[PDB]
Amino acid sequence: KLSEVRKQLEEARKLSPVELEKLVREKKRELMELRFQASIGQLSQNHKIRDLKRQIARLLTVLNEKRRQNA
Amino acid sequence: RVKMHVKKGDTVLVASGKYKGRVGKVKEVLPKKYAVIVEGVNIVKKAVRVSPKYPQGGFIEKEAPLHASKVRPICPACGKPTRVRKKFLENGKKIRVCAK
Amino acid sequence: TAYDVILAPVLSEKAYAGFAEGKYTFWVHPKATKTEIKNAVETAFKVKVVKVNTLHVRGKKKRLGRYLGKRPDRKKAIVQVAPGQKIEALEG
RNA sequence: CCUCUAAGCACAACCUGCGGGAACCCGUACCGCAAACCGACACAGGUGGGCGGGUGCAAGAGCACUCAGGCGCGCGGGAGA
RNA sequence: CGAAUGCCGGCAUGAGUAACGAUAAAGAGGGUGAGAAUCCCUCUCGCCGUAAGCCCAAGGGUUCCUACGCAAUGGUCGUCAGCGUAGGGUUAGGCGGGACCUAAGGUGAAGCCGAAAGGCGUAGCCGAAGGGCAGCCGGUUAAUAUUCCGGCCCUUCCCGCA
RNA sequence: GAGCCGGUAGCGGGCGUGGAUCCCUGGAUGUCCGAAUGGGGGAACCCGGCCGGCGGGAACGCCGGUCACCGCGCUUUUGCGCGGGGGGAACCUGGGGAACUGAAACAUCUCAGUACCCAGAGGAGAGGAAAGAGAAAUCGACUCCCUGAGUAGCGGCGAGCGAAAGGGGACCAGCCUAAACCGUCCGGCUUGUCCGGGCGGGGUCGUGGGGCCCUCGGACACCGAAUCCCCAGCCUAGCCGAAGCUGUUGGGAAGCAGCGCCAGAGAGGGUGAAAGCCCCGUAGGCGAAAGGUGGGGGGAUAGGUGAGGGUACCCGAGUACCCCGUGGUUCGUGGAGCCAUGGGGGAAUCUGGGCGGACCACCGCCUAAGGCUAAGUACUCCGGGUGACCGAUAGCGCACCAGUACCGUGAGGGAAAGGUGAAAAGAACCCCGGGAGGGGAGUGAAAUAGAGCCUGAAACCGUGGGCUUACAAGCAGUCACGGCCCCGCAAGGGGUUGUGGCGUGCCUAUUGAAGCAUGAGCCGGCGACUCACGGUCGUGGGCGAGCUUAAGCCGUUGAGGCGGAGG
Ligand SMILES: [Mg+2]
Ligand SMILES: [Mg+2]
Ligand SMILES: [Mg+2]
Ligand SMILES: [Mg+2]
Ligand SMILES: [Mg+2]
Ligand SMILES: [Mg+2]
Ligand SMILES: [Mg+2]
Ligand SMILES: [Mg+2]
Ligand SMILES: [Mg+2]
Ligand SMILES: [Mg+2]
Ligand SMILES: [Mg+2]
Ligand SMILES: [Mg+2]
Ligand SMILES: [Mg+2]
Ligand SMILES: [Mg+2]
Ligand SMILES: [Mg+2]
Ligand SMILES: [Mg+2]
Ligand SMILES: [Mg+2]
Ligand SMILES: [Mg+2]
Ligand SMILES: [Mg+2]
Ligand SMILES: [Mg+2]
Ligand SMILES: [Mg+2]
Ligand SMILES: [Mg+2]
Ligand SMILES: [Mg+2]
Ligand SMILES: [Mg+2]
Ligand SMILES: [Mg+2]
Ligand SMILES: [Mg+2]
Ligand SMILES: [Mg+2]
Ligand SMILES: [Mg+2]
Ligand SMILES: [Mg+2]
Ligand SMILES: [Mg+2]
Ligand SMILES: [Mg+2]
Ligand SMILES: [Mg+2]
Ligand SMILES: [Mg+2]
Ligand SMILES: [Mg+2]
Ligand SMILES: [Mg+2]
Ligand SMILES: [Mg+2]
Ligand SMILES: [Mg+2]
Ligand SMILES: [Mg+2]
Ligand SMILES: [Mg+2]
Ligand SMILES: [Mg+2]
Ligand SMILES: [Mg+2]
Ligand SMILES: [Mg+2]
Ligand SMILES: [Mg+2]
Ligand SMILES: [Mg+2]
Ligand SMILES: [Mg+2]
Ligand SMILES: [Mg+2]
Ligand SMILES: [Mg+2]
Ligand SMILES: [Mg+2]
Ligand SMILES: [Mg+2]
Ligand SMILES: [Mg+2]
Ligand SMILES: [Mg+2]
Ligand SMILES: [Mg+2]
Ligand SMILES: [Mg+2]
Ligand SMILES: [Mg+2]
Ligand SMILES: [Mg+2]
Ligand SMILES: [Mg+2]
Ligand SMILES: [Mg+2]
Ligand SMILES: [Mg+2]
Ligand SMILES: [Mg+2]
Ligand SMILES: [Mg+2]
Ligand SMILES: [Mg+2]
Ligand SMILES: [Mg+2]
Ligand SMILES: [Mg+2]
Ligand SMILES: [Mg+2]
Ligand SMILES: [Mg+2]
Ligand SMILES: [Mg+2]
Ligand SMILES: [Mg+2]
Ligand SMILES: [Mg+2]
Ligand SMILES: [Mg+2]
Ligand SMILES: [Mg+2]
Ligand SMILES: [Mg+2]
Ligand SMILES: [Mg+2]
Ligand SMILES: [Mg+2]
Ligand SMILES: [Mg+2]
Ligand SMILES: [Mg+2]
Ligand SMILES: [Mg+2]
Ligand SMILES: [Mg+2]
Ligand SMILES: [Mg+2]
Ligand SMILES: [Mg+2]
Ligand SMILES: [Mg+2]
Ligand SMILES: [Mg+2]
Ligand SMILES: [Mg+2]
Ligand SMILES: [Mg+2]
Ligand SMILES: [Mg+2]
Ligand SMILES: [Mg+2]
Ligand SMILES: [Mg+2]
Ligand SMILES: [Mg+2]
Ligand SMILES: [Mg+2]
Ligand SMILES: [Mg+2]
Ligand SMILES: [Mg+2]
Ligand SMILES: [Mg+2]
Ligand SMILES: [Mg+2]
Ligand SMILES: [Mg+2]
Ligand SMILES: [Mg+2]
Ligand SMILES: [Mg+2]
Ligand SMILES: [Mg+2]
Ligand SMILES: [Mg+2]
Ligand SMILES: [Mg+2]
Ligand SMILES: [Mg+2]
Ligand SMILES: [Mg+2]
Ligand SMILES: [Mg+2]
Ligand SMILES: [Mg+2]
Ligand SMILES: [Mg+2]
Ligand SMILES: [Mg+2]
Ligand SMILES: [Mg+2]
Ligand SMILES: [Mg+2]
Ligand SMILES: [Mg+2]
Ligand SMILES: [Mg+2]
Ligand SMILES: [Mg+2]
Ligand SMILES: [Mg+2]
Ligand SMILES: [Mg+2]
Ligand SMILES: [Mg+2]
Repeated sequence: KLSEVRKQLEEARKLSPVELEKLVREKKRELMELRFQASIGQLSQNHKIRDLKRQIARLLTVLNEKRRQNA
Repeated sequence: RVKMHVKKGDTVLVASGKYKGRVGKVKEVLPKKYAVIVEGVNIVKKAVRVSPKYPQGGFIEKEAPLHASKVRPICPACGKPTRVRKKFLENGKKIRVCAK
Repeated sequence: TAYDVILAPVLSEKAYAGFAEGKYTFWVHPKATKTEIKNAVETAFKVKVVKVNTLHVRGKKKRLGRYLGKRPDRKKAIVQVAPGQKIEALEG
């Protein structure tokens, strides 16, 4: 995951506000999708959940830095 | 962090007690217990079966931990302590004589 | 944030009983509004919501050893969907 | 709530129809003259309001019996000083 | 340390003693169970019935329902429970509060006073079991119901049209 | 630099030498409450305005901005900027300010300007450059320590209270203004060449200083910050580190043995027991991209650099000063000065005015009514290092999930409770039982280390055995014989007690207690003549017409020296 993690910061850093907010919306739904399965059992690869929870944290963290001057 | 000691998943010599002499490998270092695994101090553990699953239970079982001190690393020679070399761009543990 | 309002389905004899009619019940944000929930449900499961009932669920007090505590308080929202409409995800 | 008029505004506005929409937050279990409330206790004490049937007795929420409901009181068995 | 009606703790004596909490009251046959006068059912019997019945407010805070249970808590017993573990359960435009009103009182623009802290105080504001305000009858759950469902009947907003 | 996903085991999933977890630094995110600040409110909950965005969205809802009050300054206002508000263990300053006590009663006095309440400040605070001290042809800010000194003095001269000077040390620092006088802007008005407000210049002193005149004037000539800048160093993670093998006893070596080795390291801790060389370390030596701190060292600034003679212009006002009421000081009405000041009266500008303990004259000392100022000093919530400090009734109330459980309406009170083993190897399975619990088996060196488990005393409750008791009567024992039982070959000894003799518990308090006077159910643990500074004897030493230092300084880091103020 470490590797596939050092990407976002880049593949996500170069997009802008309107590109992220929508990307994050997408992720947030996926997270719902998950926590929605466990409640019934299905999904069990926890690693997935926490893994997605932290992704959003990054997108937001990156979007927060962009909204401070730029253009 | 600081919690560090002398061995890692490599080959060591037991200087301990019941297995003084015995030699083994990857001790799956803890180090919350500051112990290692090796291939000795392996006791017989009773078993009912933590859940029918995998029914029957025997007495030959697993290998117990061993205080990290009871063991000594070895490479291209025998027992002996460990020193640390800079590798001109690194930090690798080398033995007084050999090298790892 | 629309997927932050609906935490999960409830799953229970009583809850399922609702499915016959457009009655799906969910565990939602303790602070969420009936109106907030209506929207959340509409965009999440693509449906037309026409009624929303909610009730608070106080956490059961529990004790593991001499250590006494409580479970987190919750909000339950049972959303009623427009005539003949099903929230696919909650069927099965 | 009805009414009066000031600023204003009278291509606003209010008022009556008729259509189409909108209508949030908290409480809601359970005990509640009590073993769940106040009295260290499953304490013969204390606890505000409403319903509280029938027959008889002069009357009544009194008294005796009983509807509906609820209970025989959370140690017993004997003995006949 | 032997003493301070010493201090903390432990264990004795009284003692198998007084007690087991209203004198409304019990009996039997089935059942369950390792075991129950004590749990379940049936049939008798007694008590309350301006109740010892039902409902609301306060206070209490899951004690509600259910499945496994019985070490302890139950003044005995326990298979039972207001007890242990776990899972369920409380659904509102119209019921009660809040997006209304003011009461004593409280707070407090102006303003007054006091070594400091702080004490007053007009307007205003807060303050309810008072004023205002549109839902009645049924049916459903193991557990909610003027809240869910059914029938019938209403209330405010917003927009359009006349 | 190899393991990680806290206390985490567990199902069930993942990440890491292409370098995670982890540690340090800086940022991001930071629901609600709380000074709490949009309004409200029963803290963590309700309800809004305005601007922008979500949804069919106008009703409804959510999201992001933003809206408290007060004080300064800009300035009418509209508004705008800075700030303020709370918290903080002690420490500090200021505003208020007890009593029990002591005086062997008690009121002045004491306790004490203490405890406490309030406001404020900060890493310190206060104080601070002489209107001083007080006798010295003297000293020269303030604070802090030692002496001075239990002195001088105060005191119902009772209890008791208690200075300063000087000397020896720590530390070091000195400045800015007000006003003469000159300029400027603004607003008054009588536009008066004046009134007063703000600016700027000028000016800061006591062998008096300054203003304004006139002489002298020859300074890229020296001073130089308490301000700013940059460095070193320091703080917030870390890193490198010498030297042992074998045998033997044993569950286990590190013990013991043989023969070695390192040492700028033989501090310490751990590893199955006791180890310089197995592990962590220790001596010695390295280390910061980032954030702090930082004249210690450099600089750069602001700021400061004169004599003569004239004038007599100015040197802080409801003040000085006097009286009345008080406080402060060693000073309690005293011969009562000095410093503050609530009241009344009320000046002068160095030909002035205060002080040297009433007052007066001499001789002197000093310049009030404006402000600022490092260091030396105080404290310890926090981090570290040490201990002739404690070791679970001790030590903090808490070694443990404690300011908790419980208590109280509330302020508030406030517990108990630590240890298996080297390693969970935590007892499969079988047998009795519903379970609990046991008996086997098995683990271990040990299971009477089997789990609230190291050791496990005493009181207390039992089972088995030995002696001995139902005609005896007692502070329960003791002396003497005797019987039975038990040891050893014996002499002798141990246990029990049948008769005989003799016998008034312990403590306390009292003239006097078995006392029918007090206290104690029994056992275990806690539980009371100390310490500091003075004094007086005595005593072991040193030196003795003398003895001895205190603070502090230099040294060490369990090393001591110096220091003559002073007694
Ligand atoms: Mg590196
Ligand atoms: Mg509701
Ligand atoms: Mg609302
Ligand atoms: Mg109900
Ligand atoms: Mg009653
Ligand atoms: Mg009643
Ligand atoms: Mg009872
Ligand atoms: Mg009662
Ligand atoms: Mg009554
Ligand atoms: Mg009648
Ligand atoms: Mg009658
Ligand atoms: Mg009946
Ligand atoms: Mg009872
Ligand atoms: Mg005692
Ligand atoms: Mg004694
Ligand atoms: Mg005692
Ligand atoms: Mg006791
Ligand atoms: Mg007894
Ligand atoms: Mg008896
Ligand atoms: Mg008796
Ligand atoms: Mg009797
Ligand atoms: Mg009896
Ligand atoms: Mg009874
Ligand atoms: Mg009875
Ligand atoms: Mg009767
Ligand atoms: Mg009757
Ligand atoms: Mg009656
Ligand atoms: Mg209630
Ligand atoms: Mg419970
Ligand atoms: Mg029940
Ligand atoms: Mg049952
Ligand atoms: Mg019982
Ligand atoms: Mg229960
Ligand atoms: Mg209101
Ligand atoms: Mg007031
Ligand atoms: Mg008022
Ligand atoms: Mg009002
Ligand atoms: Mg009301
Ligand atoms: Mg009403
Ligand atoms: Mg019910
Ligand atoms: Mg209906
Ligand atoms: Mg854990
Ligand atoms: Mg984990
Ligand atoms: Mg950080
Ligand atoms: Mg607020
Ligand atoms: Mg407020
Ligand atoms: Mg808007
Ligand atoms: Mg401040
Ligand atoms: Mg003070
Ligand atoms: Mg004071
Ligand atoms: Mg004070
Ligand atoms: Mg007194
Ligand atoms: Mg006295
Ligand atoms: Mg005094
Ligand atoms: Mg300092
Ligand atoms: Mg200072
Ligand atoms: Mg300092
Ligand atoms: Mg001066
Ligand atoms: Mg001096
Ligand atoms: Mg000037
Ligand atoms: Mg000047
Ligand atoms: Mg090293
Ligand atoms: Mg080493
Ligand atoms: Mg041994
Ligand atoms: Mg050896
Ligand atoms: Mg020896
Ligand atoms: Mg060692
Ligand atoms: Mg050692
Ligand atoms: Mg050796
Ligand atoms: Mg070092
Ligand atoms: Mg730096
Ligand atoms: Mg003059
Ligand atoms: Mg005085
Ligand atoms: Mg005086
Ligand atoms: Mg005066
Ligand atoms: Mg005066
Ligand atoms: Mg004077
Ligand atoms: Mg005078
Ligand atoms: Mg004088
Ligand atoms: Mg003088
Ligand atoms: Mg004199
Ligand atoms: Mg003088
Ligand atoms: Mg001055
Ligand atoms: Mg001055
Ligand atoms: Mg000052
Ligand atoms: Mg100062
Ligand atoms: Mg200190
Ligand atoms: Mg303790
Ligand atoms: Mg102990
Ligand atoms: Mg502590
Ligand atoms: Mg304690
Ligand atoms: Mg209470
Ligand atoms: Mg064995
Ligand atoms: Mg042991
Ligand atoms: Mg031990
Ligand atoms: Mg033991
Ligand atoms: Mg014993
Ligand atoms: Mg016996
Ligand atoms: Mg006889
Ligand atoms: Mg006899
Ligand atoms: Mg005798
Ligand atoms: Mg006496
Ligand atoms: Mg005597
Ligand atoms: Mg007696
Ligand atoms: Mg006695
Ligand atoms: Mg007496
Ligand atoms: Mg006594
Ligand atoms: Mg007694
Ligand atoms: Mg004792
Ligand atoms: Mg004792
Ligand atoms: Mg002495
Ligand atoms: Mg002496």
